[PDB]
Amino acid sequence: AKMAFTLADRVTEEMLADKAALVVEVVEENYHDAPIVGIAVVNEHGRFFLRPETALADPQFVAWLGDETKKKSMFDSKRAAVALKWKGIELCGVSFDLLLAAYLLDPAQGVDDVAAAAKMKQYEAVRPDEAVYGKGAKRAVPDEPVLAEHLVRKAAAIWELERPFLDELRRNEQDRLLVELEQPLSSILAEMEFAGVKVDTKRLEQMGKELAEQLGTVEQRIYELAGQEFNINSPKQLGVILFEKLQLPVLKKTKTGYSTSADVLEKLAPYHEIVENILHYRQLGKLQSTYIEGLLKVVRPDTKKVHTIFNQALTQTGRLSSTEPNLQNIPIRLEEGRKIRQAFVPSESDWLIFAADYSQIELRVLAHIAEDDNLMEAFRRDLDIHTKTAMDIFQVSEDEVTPNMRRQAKAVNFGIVYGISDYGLAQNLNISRKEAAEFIERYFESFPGVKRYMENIVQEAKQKGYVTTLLHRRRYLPDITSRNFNVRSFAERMAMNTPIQGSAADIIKKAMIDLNARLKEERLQAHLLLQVHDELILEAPKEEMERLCRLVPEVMEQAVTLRVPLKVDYHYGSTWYDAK
DNA sequence: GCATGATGCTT
DNA sequence: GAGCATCATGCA
Ligand SMILES: OC[C@H]1O[C@@](CO)(O[C@H]2O[C@H](CO)[C@@H](O)[C@H](O)[C@H]2O)[C@@H](O)[C@@H]1O
Ligand SMILES: OC[C@H]1O[C@@](CO)(O[C@H]2O[C@H](CO)[C@@H](O)[C@H](O)[C@H]2O)[C@@H](O)[C@@H]1O
Ligand SMILES: OC[C@H]1O[C@@](CO)(O[C@H]2O[C@H](CO)[C@@H](O)[C@H](O)[C@H]2O)[C@@H](O)[C@@H]1O
Ligand SMILES: [Mg+2]
Repeated sequence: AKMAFTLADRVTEEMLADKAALVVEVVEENYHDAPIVGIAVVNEHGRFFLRPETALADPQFVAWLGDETKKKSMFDSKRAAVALKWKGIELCGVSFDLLLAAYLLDPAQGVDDVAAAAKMKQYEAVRPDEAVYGKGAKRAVPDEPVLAEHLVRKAAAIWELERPFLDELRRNEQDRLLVELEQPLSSILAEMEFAGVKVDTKRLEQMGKELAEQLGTVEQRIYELAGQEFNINSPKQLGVILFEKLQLPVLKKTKTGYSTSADVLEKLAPYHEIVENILHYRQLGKLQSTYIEGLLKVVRPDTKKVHTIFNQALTQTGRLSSTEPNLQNIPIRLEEGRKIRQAFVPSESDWLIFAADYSQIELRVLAHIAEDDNLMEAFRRDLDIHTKTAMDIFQVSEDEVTPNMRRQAKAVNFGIVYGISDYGLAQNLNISRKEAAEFIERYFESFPGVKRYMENIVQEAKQKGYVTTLLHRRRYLPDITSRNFNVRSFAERMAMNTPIQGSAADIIKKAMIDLNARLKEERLQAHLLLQVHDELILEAPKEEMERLCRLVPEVMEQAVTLRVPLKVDYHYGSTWYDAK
């Protein structure tokens, strides 16, 4: 039942047709400077397997890869593009990416290989990658015969599935979303990842040493106050010290045992001096283990750069994620952790970091979609939205809004931006679910348009089976009809929140595409380095800062036209820390 | 070795 | 709330 193909010893003309399904296999999860283990090509002339050493050395094949007029259909083209970039080879003409197509059709399926995408259309003549390569320590590239058949079968699947996937995308009015947004963005992400971000390793190592000293000191104080040594990082061992030896009250429990989360510890601080030290230990340990040690582990020793990998096909909101290292959660709230950003520097001499972020894009999107008169007017006046929200829900003038009032209004807005439940709000504000509900009710009284939107979108999700974003991204919500309160409730919150978060995701993605086109037209050397949800980070010659101050915000603010203005703040400096 | 729980960082 | 990590702990 095997599939016929040619195990080529050399590249031939028929292998270079103007349309083909192409597989450039990179098995390592992190594809940066990784091996390409095999190549498969499927076109009108047949199916072929090529050894990388020969194909990638062949002038004709390389030229074919870089020829934009020679169209290729692939799965996870970014992976191939980046691996090739590390080899000095350009990949152009990718007209269809099955990974992104499957992702847009249904992001909940978690499609991570050709077999999974193929199963969506009842095509199963291809094996899952895990079945071929294995997992974990058992992972390995199989003998050529097995490897070759697998790559050819993946190419064959891509060749066959392009049409049915494009047809459904078209039916969903998502064809442009794929071809004009996600695929072009994939190439931009490839460039960003390959460029990488330069790291001041000496700085990190310095901080690391200072942290180690501070950790040792606090660690000893903890054992001193506890009257014995124990594993502080062990909730079980810590729980015994706090709730048994010291008799602190148990305010919250977890499946396993006593909760020792920061939230719980804060409340116990008044009872014993050991508590504040545990909190301080947790903070220092977080910075040391996750950030300092974590970053140093993935920095390339030769260039001192980190090359993250953006997962463009994971979230059901349409936002991008980042891994190895995750550069979307570097500390900023507290000054101590914020200092870590001083370690991210420009990659060239006399260059600077330029960062631009949307100001409240989620709430502005909500104002637009819900057509709430009060919210739209607030943004048209460029009001401090948290202060404004406080004025309305607490019924007071601007000068009557106290700091605590603004903080709680901000939390209410935070809940709307991330679609948290009333229990979530209650927990965040440390108040009763009942009081949190009253805040929500007060908010809806002040923003009736938002209330109407929330009611209507849940109804629409139920009727159609999914909700959509500004650029037609879709999220199916089968749990919307569940008779299990918690399950149904979460689905309703996602129905309300996905159009907001998802539309904001669509906007910044388009902004990235528009920005790169503008940078090219303007002949600027400036280039994108990172995307952190509502923020874009670039680096460029110091001589280009003034031009970027006008160009970047303009492009970002004009990415789309909403019923309210889009506002972008920006700053630049010698390090990411200073770009604020 | 590897799965899962508790924890905490960002937006 | 999600996605990404950590370390500890159990088992396997
Ligand atoms: O290449 C990224 C792309 O690959 C998938 C699998 O198809 O994820 C793999 O690579 C990621 C980055 O190294 C890992 O986080 C993930 O664990 C691994 O399976 C897609 O999800 C992703 O879009
Ligand atoms: O020195 C390591 C040894 O100490 C214990 C406590 O007896 O844990 C300490 O060190 C760990 C690694 O530095 C921390 O994770 C932990 O929080 C700290 O108390 C033992 O578990 C370990 O064998
Ligand atoms: O009381 C109506 C109000 O309830 C919500 C949940 O807060 O939805 C419930 O009632 C709907 C009937 O109109 C059902 O479709 C839905 O499944 C049920 O949870 C709100 O959406 C609605 O405004
Ligand atoms: Mg912002």
